[PDB]
Amino acid sequence: CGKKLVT
Amino acid sequence: IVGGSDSREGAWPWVVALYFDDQQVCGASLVSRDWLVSAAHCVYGRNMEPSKWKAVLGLHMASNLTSPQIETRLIDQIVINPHYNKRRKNNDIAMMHLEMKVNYTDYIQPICLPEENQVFPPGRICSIAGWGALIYQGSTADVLQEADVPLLSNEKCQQQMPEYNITENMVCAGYEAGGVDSCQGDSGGPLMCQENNRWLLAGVTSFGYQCALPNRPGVYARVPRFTEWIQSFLH
Amino acid sequence: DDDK
Ligand SMILES: [Zn+2]
Ligand SMILES: [Zn+2]
Repeated sequence: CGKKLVT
Repeated sequence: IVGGSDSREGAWPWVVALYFDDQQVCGASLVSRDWLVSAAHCVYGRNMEPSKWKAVLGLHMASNLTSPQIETRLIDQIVINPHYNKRRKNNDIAMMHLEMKVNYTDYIQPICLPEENQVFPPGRICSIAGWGALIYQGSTADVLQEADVPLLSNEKCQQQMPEYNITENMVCAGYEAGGVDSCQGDSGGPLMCQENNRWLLAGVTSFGYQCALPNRPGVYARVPRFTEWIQSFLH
Repeated sequence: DDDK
């Protein structure tokens, strides 16, 4: 939820 | 988005593109495996035949739908906010159900929903994103545009927007000198604020006098004021 | 209109 997951 | 910059893949995994009859016309935000929050004027007068709408997730370049991280879904149902008022541009928000669920990946994630009384004070810097016009009445973008904008107080927004009725269901953002703002083609898209590592859906690009003009802030539907109505659909 |  609401978190970016790409470096 | 005007005055923004090209975002890279995965930057905003909850931002989704909407196509009406295979024509990209608005943005929306993923909030579950089944629902999207967007703007009512996007689907107004063309909500009765929902399968005519396409939701493209994990999208990056509008000119490139070949990327493997993308997923497409037809729209099963469109639920316009019961109090939407085209004349008043008030309550410009709407739910859209995906006929089939999506699978959460690193490029497709739901944005957090704000608390009902989540305060968004002026000076607070937030982000807008979309594929809309790069300048007023100009061409839309290819690479997903992103931009940071400071929030205003409704009092101050009403001030610069006397020709409209800034209701408590709206929230505005923009620079006094202009330059950065949401434009045509961005409606339905989010206005997000990071609250401690987590991004919250603050607003929904709704309307405004032109774009990027000084002392002419972009208006958005204030999500905290609809947070319960939205969460009721969740599933 | 002014709508986005
Ligand atoms: Zn309540
Ligand atoms: Zn469901």
